[PDB]
Amino acid sequence: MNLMITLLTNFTLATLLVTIAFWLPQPFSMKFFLVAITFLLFDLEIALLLPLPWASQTTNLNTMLTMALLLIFLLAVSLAYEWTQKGLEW
Amino acid sequence: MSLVYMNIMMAFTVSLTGLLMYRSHLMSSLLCLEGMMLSLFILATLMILNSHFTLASMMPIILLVFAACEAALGLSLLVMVSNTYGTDYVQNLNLLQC
Amino acid sequence: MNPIILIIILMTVMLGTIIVMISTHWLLIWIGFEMNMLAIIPIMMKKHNPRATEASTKYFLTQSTASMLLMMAIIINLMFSGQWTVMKLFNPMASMLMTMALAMKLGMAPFHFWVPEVTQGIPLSSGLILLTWQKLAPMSVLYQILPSINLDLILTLSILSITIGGWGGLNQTQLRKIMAYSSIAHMGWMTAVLLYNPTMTLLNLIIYIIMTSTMFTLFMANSTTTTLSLSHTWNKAPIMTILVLITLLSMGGLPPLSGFMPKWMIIQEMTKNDSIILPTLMAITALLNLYFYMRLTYSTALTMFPSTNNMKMKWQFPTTKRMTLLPTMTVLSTMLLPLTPILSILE
Amino acid sequence: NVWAKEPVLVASFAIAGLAVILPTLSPYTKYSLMINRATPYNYPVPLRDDGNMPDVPSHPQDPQGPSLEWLKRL
Amino acid sequence: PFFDVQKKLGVDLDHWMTIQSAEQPHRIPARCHAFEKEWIECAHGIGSIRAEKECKIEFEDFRECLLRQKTMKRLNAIKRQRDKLIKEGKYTPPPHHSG
Amino acid sequence: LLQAEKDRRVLQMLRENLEEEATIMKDVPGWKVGESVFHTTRWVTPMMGELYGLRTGEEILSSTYGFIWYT
Amino acid sequence: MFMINVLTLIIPILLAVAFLTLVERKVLGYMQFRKGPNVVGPYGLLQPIADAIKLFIKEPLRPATSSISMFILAPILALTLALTMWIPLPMPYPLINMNLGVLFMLAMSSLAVYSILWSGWASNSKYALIGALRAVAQTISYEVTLAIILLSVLLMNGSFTLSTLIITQEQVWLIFPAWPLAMMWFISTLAETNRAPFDLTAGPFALFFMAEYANIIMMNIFTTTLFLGAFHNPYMPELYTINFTIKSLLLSITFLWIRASYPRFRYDQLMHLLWKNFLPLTLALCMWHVSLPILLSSIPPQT
Amino acid sequence: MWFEVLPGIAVMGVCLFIPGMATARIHRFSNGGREKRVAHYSYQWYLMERDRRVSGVNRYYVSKGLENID
Amino acid sequence: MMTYIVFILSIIFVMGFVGFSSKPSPIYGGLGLIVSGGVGCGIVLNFGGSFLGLMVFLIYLGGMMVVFGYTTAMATEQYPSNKVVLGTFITGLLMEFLMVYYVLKDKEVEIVFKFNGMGDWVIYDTGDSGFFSEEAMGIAALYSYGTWLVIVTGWSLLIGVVVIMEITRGN
Amino acid sequence: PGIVELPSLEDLKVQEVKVSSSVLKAAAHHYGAQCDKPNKEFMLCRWEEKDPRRCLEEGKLVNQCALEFFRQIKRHCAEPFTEYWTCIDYSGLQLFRRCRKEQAQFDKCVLDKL
Repeated sequence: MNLMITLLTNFTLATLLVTIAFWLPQPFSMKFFLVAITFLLFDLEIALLLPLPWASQTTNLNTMLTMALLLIFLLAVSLAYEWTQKGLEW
Repeated sequence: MSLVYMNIMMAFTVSLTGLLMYRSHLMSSLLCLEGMMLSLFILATLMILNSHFTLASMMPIILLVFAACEAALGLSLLVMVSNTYGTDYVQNLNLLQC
Repeated sequence: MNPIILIIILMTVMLGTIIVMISTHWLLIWIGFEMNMLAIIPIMMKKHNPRATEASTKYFLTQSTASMLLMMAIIINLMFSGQWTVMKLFNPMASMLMTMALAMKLGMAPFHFWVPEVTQGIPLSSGLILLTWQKLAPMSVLYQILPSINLDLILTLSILSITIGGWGGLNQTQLRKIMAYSSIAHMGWMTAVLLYNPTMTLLNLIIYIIMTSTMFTLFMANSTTTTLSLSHTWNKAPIMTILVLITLLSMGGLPPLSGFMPKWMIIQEMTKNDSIILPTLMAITALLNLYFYMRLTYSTALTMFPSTNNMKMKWQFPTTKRMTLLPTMTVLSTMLLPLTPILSILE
Repeated sequence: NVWAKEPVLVASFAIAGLAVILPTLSPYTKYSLMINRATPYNYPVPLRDDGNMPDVPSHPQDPQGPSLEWLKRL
Repeated sequence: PFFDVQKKLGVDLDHWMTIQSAEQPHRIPARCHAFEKEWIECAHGIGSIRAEKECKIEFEDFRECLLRQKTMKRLNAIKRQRDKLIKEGKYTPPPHHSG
Repeated sequence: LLQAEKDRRVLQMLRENLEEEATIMKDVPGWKVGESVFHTTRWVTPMMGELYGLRTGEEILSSTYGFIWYT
Repeated sequence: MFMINVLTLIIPILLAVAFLTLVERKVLGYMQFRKGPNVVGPYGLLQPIADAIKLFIKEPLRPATSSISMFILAPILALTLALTMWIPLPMPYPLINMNLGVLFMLAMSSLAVYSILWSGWASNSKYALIGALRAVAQTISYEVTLAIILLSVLLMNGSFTLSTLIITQEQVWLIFPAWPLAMMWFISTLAETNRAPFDLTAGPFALFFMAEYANIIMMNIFTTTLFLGAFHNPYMPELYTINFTIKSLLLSITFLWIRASYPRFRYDQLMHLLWKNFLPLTLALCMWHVSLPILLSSIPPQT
Repeated sequence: MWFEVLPGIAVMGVCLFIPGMATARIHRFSNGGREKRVAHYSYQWYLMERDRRVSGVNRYYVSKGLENID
Repeated sequence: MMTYIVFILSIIFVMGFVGFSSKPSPIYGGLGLIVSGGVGCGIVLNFGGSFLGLMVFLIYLGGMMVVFGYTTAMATEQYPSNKVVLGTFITGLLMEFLMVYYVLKDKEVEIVFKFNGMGDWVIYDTGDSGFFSEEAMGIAALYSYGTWLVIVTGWSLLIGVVVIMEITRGN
Repeated sequence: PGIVELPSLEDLKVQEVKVSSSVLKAAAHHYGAQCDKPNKEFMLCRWEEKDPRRCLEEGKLVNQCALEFFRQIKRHCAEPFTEYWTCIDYSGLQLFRRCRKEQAQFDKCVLDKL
């Protein structure tokens, strides 16, 4: 409840800022869309990667090393696939 | 029985009715599917946390990443629909009659 | 399309259905259903006409809500007795949601609205792969979760599915809708006998998938959508006529031909339990789903329509398609009557 | 050659290849495994004294157990 | 068909994910470890239906370990009886902070 | 030492709380004083309402949810 | 006491942001051949005070739009991020100890992306929508790089808690075992501040103003904690606090010093630059920072 | 020269110097010349809970030094 | 501001789910889903709660409603409230009030279950010697034991990339 | 079902260590070396029978071993041990790498005199 009270105080102070600021002075491109989903899939593979340092202390290191490098290898494979198959070109 | 479980199940069924009935836009339907996804996420994660089921805690993050990529595919298909038509309605789908 | 990419996508169809087959864990079956969905979508929209876009859209929405409802059933299963063993459940509510999820998956009469709509506006390769694998994959799941199903669920879905898939097709002249309604009726058949012996269910699964592959290969030999094209393929090639004759009369399930071996063994291991009025009702519906087969046969090779010319031109060039494997599948699908103790090759 | 075409790609190939291949010859993998196994989280439960075991020392001062000195000597 | 390549190739690849009582990599038990182990040792070499006919008691004890249904039932009943009798007004309470 | 004082204090809470339970319910039918609902007879971990129940909010809010938001 | 700590955090954000604006204008003026603002009163601190209170009590930019609710709701999000995103940053005794703070940093950056998107949808006709859309895309194209680089530098010291990081920076600075990874992270912070060499070519400008400048000071404080610093001695924290402030001020002067010197990019050249120059090099340095501590007998004491 | 920019940098650095200084001052005041016990793990929270249990003043910075052995 | 704080945040959670189940304009739905995700993260962190809710906060409220608002920006228009939407939000408010009423002024609520309706501080750990925050080593077990699992997950993500680009005009 | 077999308040009375946790962690090694030999009987009792209500007597025994250890460290050197734990106390959580000097002083104290 500590950080919730801090969040509440900051929200109330910001709303007081807005009320003093206001009540007191009285088509597309398809090539845009590939950025969002490509970011989304890179960020999902980030979500797969990022609990890696918690696993840095167990009795399995070779299998973990090989599969983690396999995951970044596959991320680079997807990168090279869209990189060579005009997925991000202009 | 942890009465909050009943609330998240009722929230699931609310989001399911929001998925099923939808008038005009498909974006509201797909967004209620995402809310239903959030519901299953919260329900499973609270169960596994409070039960101290520490071994197979893969479920929240895996359900997360997979139904997220499903939502990404659905948004891509909706972009294809709105590109080949004027709107993205349940209307203008009267072709391919049954 | 690129053939490397289609080899990878076929590899993922195989991978997803094998993962559904093999795993003892519920999460992996859910991921297998999702990967099967993600792979079966780009085989559809093989062209770019908006028929394919709308059909793949309807299909993806129904399959996504099916996967969500199945994950709901699994987490309810762990709200009750909690273990990740894919076996007998511990809730009529979880079993209810799971059977309704699989019934939205493979199609039943409350849930059959998407099947002709997705099978109409797609090319034939997509219809082939989706009918074969999307009617093969959840039957392993049903084979694993058979001990804890309320019978009123399966029975209501199966009765109503056979009679609705029979009642459809009397008005439609698209061949894909005919095949879709036939698929819905046979899914009712292959689910109806599940709670008594699953051997009949998986054997009928293999036999109907062989029949569907024969049907789609005989419609890949000639680009056809209406029966008028079938009359023109009567006039341009003689063997396709008698093949449509024999394969359609095996779809009808008549005794000297091998389409009757599934229904008859179902009648045996259904009426050894003293349900009688339900099997004879189901087999009256098996009479009922044959009239559109019969008028189809009348359109193909029994009554002969006048054909427009330029088939005069088509007489020079051979029917130079490729077939995956047509004759082996045909003679496995037709003359397989006296191999009735080869029931037990599956069990 | 390709050294001036896209050089950061070439440097990426080189450092990635050495990151892959490099764990073959280096003397420290066994040291990492011994350090990681030599960290107790679970409490070592004492057991019933003897089924005639010529190990499992009763006093932790006794150097008869699975010991360590190289923890201090790098 | 429930294939068994899991036990055919000799690779236990997907059984660590299954229940508790397998080796967590930092070995801690959950709330209902021993109930799982006694229910499994009750119903191991059993044909899955006389398991329901015989292992019912330890299964119900497993369920009351997990959900704690009737335990919360009795505790809520004690709460409601305490609430109504102290609304009636007996013993200005000495359970808090002392005996 | 921590484990020993942990066990002694939780048995102390069991003894005091079941003594107060045996005080409070001399009205309703049924109700034996300490019959657990568990059919088998082993020591079970209490559910943190068996120990910290009927303490009127403040002490149980300090004890249970203390570490979850203690800064 | 608790709210006293809250107020002594969140009252000098006004003073710090306004005086950052005077300092950045003076440093632009002396990188240029200028004085000023110095004629208005003593040396121009009252000049940020006076134009801040003017820009408060200027007329509200009246819609001329719709969706008053979303017009309220986007900058309230931006400034509550600005106020709630200095809290877990440890200058030695932080306001809230956390098991994890760095993924909280990334999540609040994504909430700033939400703020930009909401203001863009509630903005105007189609051209402002397309401009805000491209701004959202160039903002979102860096939470891959920043996230993975921050992951690979916390991998050198294990815990997410970041107080273990300020422990481990006692012996040598972290710029020495990662100089190129730190340089790429600093360029990603230049991207996330959305300043030069990047583009903006309205209202409430006071709140958007405050949000961007608090984001700048946040990234500078998180940089000064993240990649450099010195030892912290207990029972004398003001020494480390002064050294912290000196290093963060010189790094913010370095930030503005690089800002005043180069023209902008091209957008397709920007995405070309981003993907085809950062992203294989990020992956390469990250996989080398995975394979190296497993081979130097040094897995961190992430307890 | 750059003599004019330095008082603005100085006052803005004082505004950067103030919040952590005042925060560490308040933490050393509201514990009695201590650093506050950071609570990362359930083990150290149980240790801090038995610390606040043995104090009796319903706080933890009292630390009851050695004059209650027997 | 009382003991049932998890129940209160759950009431606000179902409020947000109803608030976008009423089918608004899709960016208002995205706003309701963002408030729903924030309070769901709050709930799961209140039950302790180390990593998972802050993990989903980057994913859904860091990388999914971004794409929701993105597609709402680029595709749909709303180029010119309704009685059905406001009436459905009234029904959601009233059914929440009815469920909370049957919790508070009765014993319990049973739909087809037995929900013991009281404060959800039970059940909870009795302060065991964790020392490593068992969620953390739990998610660390995904790399110690996860041979098959990360392979099929990353393989599906590669398929996600190639499927997205093919459907949106590969190559 | 089964009734409970709880130990009454007759067995719920052993005088405990009325010491702070700071000094308790500060004297970890020497309490774990000289004493904590017969409490492995308690740990073996606990891990052979996971049944508190049975193994309480060796809990009383480890309590009295802690009492005897604290008397043996109280009446002899060191009184600078008090300075040692109040040196380690205000350094956040008690790292053993902070107050090294008085740690060595206490080491040479207890080595030369006890």
